[PDB]
Amino acid sequence: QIVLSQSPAILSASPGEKVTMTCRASSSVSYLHWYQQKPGSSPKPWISATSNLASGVPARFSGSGSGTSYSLTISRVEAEDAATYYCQQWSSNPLSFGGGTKLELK
Amino acid sequence: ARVADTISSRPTNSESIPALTAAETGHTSQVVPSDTMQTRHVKNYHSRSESSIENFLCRSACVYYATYTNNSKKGFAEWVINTRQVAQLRRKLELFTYLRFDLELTFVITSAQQPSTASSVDAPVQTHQIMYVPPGGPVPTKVKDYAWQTSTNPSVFWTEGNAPPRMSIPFISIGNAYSCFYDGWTQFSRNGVYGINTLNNMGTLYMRHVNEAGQGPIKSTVRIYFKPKHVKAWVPRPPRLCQYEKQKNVNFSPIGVTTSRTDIITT
Amino acid sequence: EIQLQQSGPELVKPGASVKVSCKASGYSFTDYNIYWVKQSHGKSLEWIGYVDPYNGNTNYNQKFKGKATLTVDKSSSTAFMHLNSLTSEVSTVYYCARGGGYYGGGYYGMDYWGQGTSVTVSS
Amino acid sequence: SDRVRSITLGNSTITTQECANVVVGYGVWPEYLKDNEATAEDQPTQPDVATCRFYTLESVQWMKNSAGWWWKLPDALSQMGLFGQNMQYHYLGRTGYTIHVQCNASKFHQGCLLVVCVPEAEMGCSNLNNTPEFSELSGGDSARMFTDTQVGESNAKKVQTAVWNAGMGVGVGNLTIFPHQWINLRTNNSATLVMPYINSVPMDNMFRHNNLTLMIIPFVPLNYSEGSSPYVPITVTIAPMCAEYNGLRLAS
Amino acid sequence: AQVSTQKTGIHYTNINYYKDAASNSANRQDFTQDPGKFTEPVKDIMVKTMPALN
Amino acid sequence: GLPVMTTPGSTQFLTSDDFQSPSAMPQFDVTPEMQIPGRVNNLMEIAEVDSVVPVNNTEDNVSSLKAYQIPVQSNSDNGKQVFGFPLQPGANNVLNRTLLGEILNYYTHWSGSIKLTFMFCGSAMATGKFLLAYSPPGAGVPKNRKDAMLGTHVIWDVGLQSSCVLCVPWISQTHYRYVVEDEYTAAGYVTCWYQTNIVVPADVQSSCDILCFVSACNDFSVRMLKDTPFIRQDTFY
Ligand SMILES: CCCCCCCCCCCCCCCC(=O)O
Repeated sequence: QIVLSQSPAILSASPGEKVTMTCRASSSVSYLHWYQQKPGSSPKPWISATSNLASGVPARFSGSGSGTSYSLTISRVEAEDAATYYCQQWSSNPLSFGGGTKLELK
Repeated sequence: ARVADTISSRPTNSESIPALTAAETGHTSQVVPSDTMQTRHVKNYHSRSESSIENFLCRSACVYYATYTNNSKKGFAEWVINTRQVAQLRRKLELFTYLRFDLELTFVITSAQQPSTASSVDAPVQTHQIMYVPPGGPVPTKVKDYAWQTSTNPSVFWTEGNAPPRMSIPFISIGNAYSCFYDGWTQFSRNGVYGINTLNNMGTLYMRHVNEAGQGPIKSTVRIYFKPKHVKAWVPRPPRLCQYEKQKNVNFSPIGVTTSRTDIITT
Repeated sequence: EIQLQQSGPELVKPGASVKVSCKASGYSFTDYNIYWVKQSHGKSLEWIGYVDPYNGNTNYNQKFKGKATLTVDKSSSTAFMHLNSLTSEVSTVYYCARGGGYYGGGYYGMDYWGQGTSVTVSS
Repeated sequence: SDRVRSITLGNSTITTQECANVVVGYGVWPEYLKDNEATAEDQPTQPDVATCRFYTLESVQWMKNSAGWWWKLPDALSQMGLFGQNMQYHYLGRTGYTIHVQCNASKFHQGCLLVVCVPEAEMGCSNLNNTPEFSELSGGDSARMFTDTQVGESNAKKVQTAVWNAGMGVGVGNLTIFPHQWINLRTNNSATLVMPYINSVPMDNMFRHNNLTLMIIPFVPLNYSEGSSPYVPITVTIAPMCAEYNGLRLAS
Repeated sequence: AQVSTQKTGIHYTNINYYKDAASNSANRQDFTQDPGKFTEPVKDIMVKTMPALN
Repeated sequence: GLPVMTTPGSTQFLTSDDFQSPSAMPQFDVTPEMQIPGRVNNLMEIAEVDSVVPVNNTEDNVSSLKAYQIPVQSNSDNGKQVFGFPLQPGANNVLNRTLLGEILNYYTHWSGSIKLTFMFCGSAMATGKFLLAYSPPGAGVPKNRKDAMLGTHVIWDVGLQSSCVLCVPWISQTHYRYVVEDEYTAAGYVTCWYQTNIVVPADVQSSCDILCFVSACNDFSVRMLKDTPFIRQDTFY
């Protein structure tokens, strides 16, 4: 069984800097996707298969990593992403989810 | 190397089908035009001499040009030897993956006057020096240096107004063929440099004036021409479509496969 | 456009049952799986199971094995989910998403979600 | 008959009933290193049954709007059995391969695939200044996939995966100069390639240098009418041939 | 000294003066062809008049 | 003191000569040769392999894989055309960037016959027939199946064997033709027409595709090497 240990619990940043948000798994997984949920709306498909940015996603977002350590990185924090971010795996083990790190502007 | 000639043919009606093949097998068909129509006999005296690999590659081509000023401190040129800064020669060598050839090197050195302020400037003929440093030797720092003693490195001295200098270089390599591509890194941890820059270690070419600055500055320029001899080539490779951007990698920007027309039947 | 549309929110009693819907339109219905997740009011997301509309092979989580049943109707391109033994902690919202075929072909992930029906348990 | 084959290596067997012929490299079968061309002067090891067998990679799904896949060849078998352990304890090694891509569908489906095996496929970055990261050039038994659109250049380190340029800046229809076969679902079921060892040195390190790349790209997309089975997978099996290693040391 | 063919639609002589084999002239007359390794890289050979998949 | 006399043409630098010159590294020991697979001896071997032809440019399919597919479907009118393009393997933008066309842009003259292989990438229950014609110049382009049947045509039946080869012969007044677009040495037109329909069963899609390969025959040759027009540069890299 795969447990996704998404870290930290909560993140905060002043507008116009660089942040990094990580997820580590119990073993190797085949795929990894990230979603964004503004509170009061359905989760939207953001960065998928660890690198590919979705449709309409601004180019200040990035994701990298392999093995058992993954990460997501916003280059310059704009003001329209005060939401929470979940993480999903797609291995032969059934399914899992991360835990939803929240990002609010300081 | 005469091409094959055409034999005559007759009207047929049989179970032999030379036209219907199967292209899934990865095998291009070998049908001649005398199999699908009626042809006459004709002797081809045509030849394939112009298309051989020695006749295709053994032509001189400019690789670089650098400048250096007489009336200056550290006015002298250097060049790390590679064949990837011009676009015409780089595309001709990259039709193959591994190459092996002897070189023939030729320089063309010019000069020009510079705006001094003295009265009645009249300088004698100029003499130049081109020095080749293998990787690991000493390198010059200024024009009046100890490193120009050339006790073991080869050097060429040339006076203006004569024929261009020329010499030949054998197949210098660590391996067995000049690899024009490399899918690999330089460190065992797979970090850092990636590509053909890990294999390129060939040396540096230094140039300088020999005469001192008399009464007026002189700015010279030296062009470098490469010419392969005794060429062997392995593993052909499709030609480059997009334009080149950098020297140490194969980075590009996407473009269409051809330029377009208006409709599928438009001739 | 590819759109997934669900039903309206209801309320039930403890020990009751409720059937939610997810009508899919804009594409060919039998080509992709349909995943069902739930979002609690304070917690993270959890996976219930999926269904293949071509043959009806339903797969389930180990927690929701007897308390949920998924079915499908190919003639109208809707997917149903029947919830057994509604309890106290399910003041949540239920989503439907379109997938690819589960680990043979999840490279786009879950790429089209719904609105989500929010069910409550009260007297 | 012609359409039936059987390939036996080690303790594995591959049977096919609809197939084309076998494409053999550049006309040459794989073979051990001669005593005229060797440079390392201590004795190699040749397991010859333990490593020369058929290893099956992970399957992928052929969707309708798909673009292609690629694998880097002496890296996909880096954690596969006793081929992956000899790659760690040894410093050198040369190998030829036998690749067998297999994809079946009914007489009511359409499609076409191109199965090339390119040597020295140096790929280009998305940003013009940098070079791509290692984790996006290859992956252990996982397919890295092309795209039908162009990767945005503001990303940090990515591989340019515009499919019509094949990631190397070349016309993708010209890729048939390499040894290749076609899987056509009208007439074919599988494709087989036998590749020798192609390199400019007689032996090479197997972790820092990936000297082959297997590309599978659909020229004619998958199509079917409503009522046919929509899940069509693709499976790649690779078997090393005449492998030998040299220079034993620590694990890494 | 050796005499040779002098490509035409007549002979010529040539002596080598230097001690190194990398300082000779270009070859220019090495006509050899074998396209059977690029066009037909096939294990079981196929006849032109026979059907391919039979 | 042997008396000589220096003729014109001395102390010059022609970029296509071959003279012996003194070696800069005397008594150098090169590495021994090795048997690498796949040696090229002659550039005409590269231009004799097949390459997919982008017959379907159409202003928005060039940045896609739609350029290589020819749309064929189950129509209802007879004698409908499928494609058509003039035979200029170095100037016309259909055969320009193929593997035969990219080597032809390094030379000035060409001669010989040209193969054209087709491949039906449709279903296994779709049957049809096509007419692959070729018309030498002097008239215009054929606009009906009636006018195109008078040329050099091959009627292709789609069955188990899924490929046909139309071999365009060498009919010319001169021994060679120019690679560039010259009206004096035009070569003709290549068309393709529906003979019978694409008949298909129920629950099978009616729209199919066709790929097209091009190569050269065993009597192809080139002459008078030049530069290529597909390369630009502003400064050094
Ligand atoms: C005055 C003496 C000058 C001698 C200069 C020697 C130059 C060495 C030849 C360089 C060969 C480079 C071949 C291409 C390399 C590659 O393709 O990676």
